[PDB]
Amino acid sequence: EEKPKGALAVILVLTLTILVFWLGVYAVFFARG
Amino acid sequence: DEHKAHKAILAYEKGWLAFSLAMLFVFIALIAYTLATHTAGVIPAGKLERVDPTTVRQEGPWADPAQAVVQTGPNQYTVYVLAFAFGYQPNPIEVPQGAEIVFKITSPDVIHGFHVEGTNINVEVLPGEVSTVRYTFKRPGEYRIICNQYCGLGHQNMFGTIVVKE
Amino acid sequence: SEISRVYEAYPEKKATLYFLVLGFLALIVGSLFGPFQALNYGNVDAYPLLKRLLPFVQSYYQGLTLHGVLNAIVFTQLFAQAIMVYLPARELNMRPNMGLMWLSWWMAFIGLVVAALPLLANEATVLYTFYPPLKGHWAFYLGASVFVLSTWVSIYIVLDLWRRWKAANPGKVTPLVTYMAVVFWLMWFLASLGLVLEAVLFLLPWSFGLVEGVDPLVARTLFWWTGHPIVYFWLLPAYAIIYTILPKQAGGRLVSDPMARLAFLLFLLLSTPVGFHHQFADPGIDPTWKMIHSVLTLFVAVPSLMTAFTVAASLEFAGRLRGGRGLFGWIRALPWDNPAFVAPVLGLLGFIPGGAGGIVNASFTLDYVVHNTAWVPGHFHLQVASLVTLTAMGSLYWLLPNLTGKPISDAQRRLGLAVVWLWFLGMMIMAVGLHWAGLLNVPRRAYIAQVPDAYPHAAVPMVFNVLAGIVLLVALLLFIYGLFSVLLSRERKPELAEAPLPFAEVISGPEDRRLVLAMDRIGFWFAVAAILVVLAYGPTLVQLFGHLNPVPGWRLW
Ligand code: HAS
Ligand code: HEM
Ligand code: CUA
Ligand SMILES: [Cu+]
Repeated sequence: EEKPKGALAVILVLTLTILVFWLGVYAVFFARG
Repeated sequence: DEHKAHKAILAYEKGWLAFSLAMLFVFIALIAYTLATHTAGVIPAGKLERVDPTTVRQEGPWADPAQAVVQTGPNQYTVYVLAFAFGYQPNPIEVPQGAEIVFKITSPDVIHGFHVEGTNINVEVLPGEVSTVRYTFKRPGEYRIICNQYCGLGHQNMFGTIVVKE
Repeated sequence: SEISRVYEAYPEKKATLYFLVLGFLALIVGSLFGPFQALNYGNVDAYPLLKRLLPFVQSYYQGLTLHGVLNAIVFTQLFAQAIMVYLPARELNMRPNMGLMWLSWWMAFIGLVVAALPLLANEATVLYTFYPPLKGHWAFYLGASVFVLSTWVSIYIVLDLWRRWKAANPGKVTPLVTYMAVVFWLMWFLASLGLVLEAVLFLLPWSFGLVEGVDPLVARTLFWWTGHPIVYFWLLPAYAIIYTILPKQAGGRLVSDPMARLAFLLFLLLSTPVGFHHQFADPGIDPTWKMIHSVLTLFVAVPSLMTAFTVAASLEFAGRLRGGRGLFGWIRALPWDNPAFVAPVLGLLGFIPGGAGGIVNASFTLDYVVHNTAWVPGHFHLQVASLVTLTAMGSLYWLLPNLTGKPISDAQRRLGLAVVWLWFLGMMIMAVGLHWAGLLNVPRRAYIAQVPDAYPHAAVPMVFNVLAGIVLLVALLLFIYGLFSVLLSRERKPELAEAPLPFAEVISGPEDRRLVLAMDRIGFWFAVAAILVVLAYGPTLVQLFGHLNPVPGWRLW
């Protein structure tokens, strides 16, 4: 019918990980640099 | 439904295409950011730099590991290393706290790796080549050289040391 | 002249059944060490024992060499050749030339076994990358140059079926799965040179007795030419299944023809010019070639990224349809009780973290922090090991009945699920333990369990690893009493055999014409495809060939 929350909650979570993950590392790349 | 969904679908899949692309550059941004500050260094040797793993041990600066530490400017230090079957030359690598180091590392056999517990020194050591990274240490103490590259059977017994003196 | 009247007037199932099963066996054998390798990182020395079970096992590494070569080269390869072949026909209910198809088959099998034997003897423990200068048997490189060439065949069996359908259905658009096959097998050709060159030019003289050394550097820039895509090669056979079929397992419809030709368009375009993220840590390679293949790669996330929406949406709608209600409602709505379905979808959730590893992995300097720790094997175990494989496995439970006419009984329909979930956890439990340990500076490909004094903070992912061990063991076996027991029993009632492969439909679209034509521009983009490689392995491949530096090969195992 209308707005697909599902897919979105998803591409979000995804988004959220790729963030938890990429900053997460950056930070470390740094602590080591 | 069955075509009502489609107009929307497509356009959401724009939201994404766009949003994705942004994040992405924001990354390309930051990655690039690191290219401009010091921590860029641990990036290998652009440029080629050939030797051969037969003669290497016998002569060159990799012959005599007395001469591995080697002062090259009021703070720079080329440190010849020989990664090789199931140790590194020398053990340990005496080096100064808070000064620039400039590792020069090759093999006399198969490819090993050279990864320094606590850093971004981390680099493949190829027989026939001189890999060149620059790090600058910062804290006194010890740092294990793991070799994260299947040198063969003494593999998981291929560690080393670098002390960073006070 | 057959008790089952198949291979007489509709037998391209004869071959796909085969490509398949062997693929599978491959997979069973090589994963046999999996859970050992897992305790090794668990920190349990399961080798003495595994040495007993298999007398023939020389080195930890020899396991990991089978384990890796069997499952990620062999098994993933037979799957494509099986899917990207038996599907494209069927869409078009036309028969693939069958001389070639078995040439194709046999080629691999020769190749496999021509290969395999160096290996169980322990005469080629150089690991699935076979990094020269470490020097494996000649029959190992030979066995795999065959084997592989043998998809070079299947590039055309399918391009035959394009050629043929397209001409006698003319000014008509290749329906998805043969427009899909074609870009795949196509893009896979460009790729396929990388290795192929390294083998003809280097690996094959060197080993046979013919030169005495290979320069290590172009060994693995040539190596990794291909060596990247080949993951994308492993995975796309499953992105087909998922894109075009799953939604009807789901009991709903692909939301979008274009977006699936589009994901695939990005593939053949962006898949092969990237083998310097694998080489972020190599010497003698100009920093800005790496910085590029940073961005190229990144651009290649775009597809699976934007698959994750198509796919998620499609399963969204299907949930709504069969009952789905809330923000997550639409989920219990889905088939949970059907393996055909369950497997790939788990494979997908898994897939989310693994995507995010992939990226880091590709953000150049960031890789300095993980390149060659437990990180990586986390990553791909998550990717190729959970996804492709769960996707492959799942597609047992409709592609057997179809292929065999033998029908899945509630017996193993119920056990399939026990297998699937009981394996999916493994991955996870393990994945966390690799990433973990990995961040912890634990090298990969390393009998760490033999220096058990050594990674003392590894402490705990190490439990996680160990446990995965026990769990995936349980998981693996189970799947033998499956794969075997769901084939063993004679009981075949091939009313089902007759094969309406569960294809899905489209939310038949608007721009689905002036546009989905542009993507059917096959040959054109296949030239921007070759155009790109050409600049990618541009003044770096040419380069190093000015200054090759062959070196003696060593065998230190
Ligand atoms: C089949 C296989 C693979 C695919 C998948 C894969 C994807 C990527 N990888 Fe990788 N990889 C690397 C970077 C990437 C990147 C950027 C991607 C991209 O494809 C990632 C894009 C993918 C995503 C962004 C995932 C999005 C999720 C989606 C699209 C699904 C959503 C799920 C849904 C919707 C289910 C929802 C349903 C419900 C019901 C709720 C790098 C570095 O650049 C290395 C070497 C690093 C080093 O230092 O050695 C590397 C190493 C590997 C090697 C190991 C190296 C070796 O053996 O020596 C193999 C095993 C491998 C396989 C595969 N890899 N990768
Ligand atoms: C049976 C369950 C499995 C377990 C417990 C398992 C575990 C592991 C572990 C612990 C490693 C690390 C070896 C090391 O880093 O020294 C590894 C390697 C690897 N696995 Fe498995 N794995 C399994 C199944 C699979 C499957 C199905 C595939 C194919 C998609 C796969 C592909 C690979 C590859 C390509 C490597 C690395 C090859 C190499 O590093 O030479 N694994 N596995
Ligand atoms: Cu040197 Cu492993
Ligand atoms: Cu890759």
